[PDB]
Amino acid sequence: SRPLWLPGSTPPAHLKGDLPGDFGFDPLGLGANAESLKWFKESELVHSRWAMAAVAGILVQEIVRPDVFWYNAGKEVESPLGPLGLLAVEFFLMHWVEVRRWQDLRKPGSVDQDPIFSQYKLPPHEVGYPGGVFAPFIPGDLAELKVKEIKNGRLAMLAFVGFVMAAQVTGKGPIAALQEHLADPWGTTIFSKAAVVPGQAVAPPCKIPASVSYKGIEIPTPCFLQGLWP
Amino acid sequence: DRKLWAPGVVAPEYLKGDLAGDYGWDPLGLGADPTALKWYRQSELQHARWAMLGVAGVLVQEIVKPDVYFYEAGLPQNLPEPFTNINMGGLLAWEFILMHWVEVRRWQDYKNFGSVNEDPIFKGNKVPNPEMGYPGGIFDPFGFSKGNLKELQTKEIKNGRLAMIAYMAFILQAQATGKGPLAALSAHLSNPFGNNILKNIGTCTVPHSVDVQGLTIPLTCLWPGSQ
Amino acid sequence: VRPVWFPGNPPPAHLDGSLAGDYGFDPLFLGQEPQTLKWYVQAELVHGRFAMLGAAGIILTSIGAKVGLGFPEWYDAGKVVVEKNNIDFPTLMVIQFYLMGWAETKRWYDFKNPGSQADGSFLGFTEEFKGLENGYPGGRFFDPMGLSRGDAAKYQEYKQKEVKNGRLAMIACLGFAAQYAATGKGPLDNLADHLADPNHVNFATNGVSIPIA
Ligand code: CHL
Ligand code: CLA
Ligand code: CLA
Ligand code: CLA
Ligand SMILES: CC(/C=C/C=C(C)/C=C/[C@@]12O[C@]1(C)C[C@@H](O)CC2(C)C)=C\C=C\C=C(C)\C=C\C=C(C)\C=C\[C@@]12O[C@]1(C)C[C@@H](O)CC2(C)C
Ligand SMILES: CC(/C=C/C=C(C)/C=C/[C@@]12O[C@]1(C)C[C@@H](O)CC2(C)C)=C\C=C\C=C(C)\C=C\C=C(C)\C=C\[C@@]12O[C@]1(C)C[C@@H](O)CC2(C)C
Repeated sequence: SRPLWLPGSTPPAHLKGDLPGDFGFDPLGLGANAESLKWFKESELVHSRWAMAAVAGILVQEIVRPDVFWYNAGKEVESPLGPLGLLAVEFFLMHWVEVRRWQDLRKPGSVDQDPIFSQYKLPPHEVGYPGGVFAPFIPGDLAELKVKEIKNGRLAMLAFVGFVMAAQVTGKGPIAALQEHLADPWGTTIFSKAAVVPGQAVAPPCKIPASVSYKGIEIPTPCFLQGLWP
Repeated sequence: DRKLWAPGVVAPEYLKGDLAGDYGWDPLGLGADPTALKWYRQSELQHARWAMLGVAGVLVQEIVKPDVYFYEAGLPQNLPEPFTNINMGGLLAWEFILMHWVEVRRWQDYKNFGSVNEDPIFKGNKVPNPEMGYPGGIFDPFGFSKGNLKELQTKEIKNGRLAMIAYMAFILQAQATGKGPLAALSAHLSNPFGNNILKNIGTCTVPHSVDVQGLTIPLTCLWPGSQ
Repeated sequence: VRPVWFPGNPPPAHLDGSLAGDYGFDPLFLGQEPQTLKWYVQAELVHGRFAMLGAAGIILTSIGAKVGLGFPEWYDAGKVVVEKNNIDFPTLMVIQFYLMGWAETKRWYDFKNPGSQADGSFLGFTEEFKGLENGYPGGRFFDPMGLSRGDAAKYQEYKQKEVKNGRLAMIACLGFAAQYAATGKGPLDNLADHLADPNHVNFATNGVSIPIA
């Protein structure tokens, strides 16, 4: 009745197209339990929204600041607030925001009220889609926009993973890595730099230093699952 | 009433001549399971059709370029001028991506017959797909299928089975003698008695491994021939 | 009707095919008594799940050592960890039996008295320690994704996979010990040596397994 991830297949029973972005993909049956699916549905949106901002953020950083590698931006950035001053502010602000989001998930409607100003409240809403002040402008139908959000979100989640593994394998940002592919497309793919055959395994070298010195301490910087690289 | 593989034998109860090229031959009874027979018929078509391309490729290539040994044509240094010394990793990337798509499309047709007949981008384009393994339509532009299809299927499978045996003859002949199918034929004709299998079967001319742009690929003959 | 370990031989009466991995294999009739069988079913699952962890841990670290990431061999890891990190061996050993003693004893008394650990005595937790079946705890803590709380048919399939992968891991761990004793090398050193020359580097030529050779 609806397009599927694998055309011609039959979606699992627990998937019926109610959710946006429901293309009948759950081969392991992780979402069969209703309670689990509610938590996983919330988690997918959060991962997707974080990934979309991060992928957009990384791309703009490279264009605006091509001289700084996004993978190194943690140590290269110097601000007066210092390391622990920034972390302390981030911890408390994120703890408040995340606990309130969490409470809505457990008990929907219980954190729609503004704690300080008694006249402001979020109108009733679905979990994961807090309207009101968070949605001043809605260009069109929500149902269509929800599909657009999750599809772009699932693409940005894969894009970030592509940035991480490309950075560790090439040591270059997403745009610089792309230009390397375009210069020599036949000699720049992962197949062109790695291969395993019976009796020999060749893997690229991790282009990230094993450790980073930062303000008098050493921060380990290991490549992700390097021993399992092709 | 059809002729069988041997005289006086009885065809299996599940081989009734419905399929093309049915001689009632199944000594191991692998086709007794009806679900397995459908899958094995598809793999027979794939082997038959790929083998026929293989024989035509080896024969045509040997005539056009006699100096190139088909057994070693896969080495990058032996590639034609435009592709000489091409990155074999990049070359494999194209083949993996493109073959994965068409094979999964063909595979989903076996799983759910008639479910992937339509173009996924340009809606409205479809293939008749009268029988599993016989897409038709864009795959039969000249319209030969609009005729005695059963006879053509018999001709396809008969030539396909012959090509399967022919190609493995090329492989074993290459391993034993180190010559292409036409070169091997010429050697036999010149000295029929001094050059035949009775003397060559004991020799395997394939190295133990080859280096392909820094990657060592193990090689093997099909029998423990004397290296 | 179901496949059995020795085709042609009828399965024994006490193996009726309900349990996962039931192939009618009990030639010594060790699980004939139903109460003994329940205890052995859990023993096989505990062994299998520990072997699966051990096989995966040995394999991963062996790969790291093979590709030169600095990992020790599984038969050397114990010495390297305590000496490198300055860890008192007896202190680590005592902590292990405290934590395993607590978890094992609670598991022990759920077998003796099912559901007895769900009364709320442990920090007020009730449902997470009720248990589902003999050897299959379930619940939010042991099954956070609730893969046992979804499709019943899917759950039974996972049980078949778990025990079969568990039995294979138990055999693999036995192989690691036997291969280290025979060759003195790591599991992937053995695999690499076999692949280089399969016909001439195997147990029949290691000088130990076949003494008469
Ligand atoms: C989404 C979060 C996030 C991610 C993915 C990264 C990713 C990265 N940082 Mg960055 N950082 C992140 C947040 C932050 N970083 C920094 C400060 C730094 C520094 C100073 C450095 C990096 C570096 C790196 C890189 C390598 C780090 C590594 O391998 O460490 C291995 C892992 C660890 C050392 C610890 C892992 C901790 C654990 C996964 C999470 C712990 C969670 C907390 C307990 C939760 C409570 C705190 C609050 C705020 C949530 C990598 C690109 C390094 C770099 O540039 O290398 C080239 C580097 O030197 N980051 C701050 C402070 C403002 C962050 C705040 O959120
Ligand atoms: C996931 C989010 C994220 C994170 C963690 C970072 C992190 C970083 N960015 Mg990046 N960035 C992001 C998104 C992100 N960015 C996005 C979406 C954009 C596009 C607009 C950019 C554009 C950008 C540029 C152009 C630059 C950075 C730079 C930096 C670095 C220094 C930051 C700084 O000095 O702040 C100082 C902070 C302030 C002065 C105040 C900022 C207040 C903001 C605007 C409030 C935002 C509110 C909003 C609702 C938050 C949503 C969060 C999330 C849910 C998406 C640091 C590594 C700099 C860099 O590379 O330095 C080496 C740099 O030049 N970023
Ligand atoms: C029972 C059959 C049999 C068996 C077990 C062996 C075993 C062996 N042969 Mg011998 N051989 C046989 C029959 C057999 N041979 C026959 C009939 C011939 C004449 C064609 C030869 C010619 C021959 C040569 C020239 C050499 C060996 C060698 C070898 C060794 C294996 C490596 C090799 O190159 O094999 C190659 C041999 C074969 C693949 C023959 C396969 C025979 C099959 C199994 C039996 C059915 C054959 C069938 C009737 C068709 C025959 C040909 C036809 C035109 C009439 C090994 C000791 C080699 C060796 O070590 O020499 C020192 C070697 O150089 N054999
Ligand atoms: C310690 C591990 C262990 C235990 C407790 C069990 C327990 C059980 N198995 Mg399992 N099994 C194991 C390991 C184990 N198995 C392994 C490693 C394999 C793979 C070879 C299998 C394969 C297997 C099959 C195919 C079947 C069972 C079945 C059973 C059940 C009935 C038989 C019985 O009562 O055995 C009680 C067993 C014991 C009390 C253990 C005795 C151990 C002695 C003392 C030492 C034996 C040493 C051994 C011979 C060395 C082998 C070396 C060789 C591999 C080279 C029972 C729940 C049957 C069933 O219905 O399961 C649902 C069944 O069909 N098992
Ligand atoms: C696919 C195939 C060959 C494909 C070849 C290709 C693509 C070759 C390509 C290239 O060469 C070119 C063009 C040019 C070269 O430079 C490069 C390469 C790349 C090398 C052969 C299959 C060959 C397949 C063969 C020979 C299969 C034979 C099977 C038999 C006899 C089975 C018999 C029975 O199963 C029955 C039917 C019933 C049972 O009851 C009893 C038994 C007896 C078990
Ligand atoms: C083989 C085995 C059991 C086999 C049992 C068999 C065949 C029983 C057969 C029968 O009984 C039946 C069924 C029915 C009867 O009628 C007949 C018989 C014939 C009697 C168990 C293995 C059981 C194997 C287990 C539990 C292995 C656990 C391994 C672990 C925890 C390893 C940990 C570490 O390796 C790390 C990860 C990293 C290292 O550095 C450190 C250490 C500590 C070494």
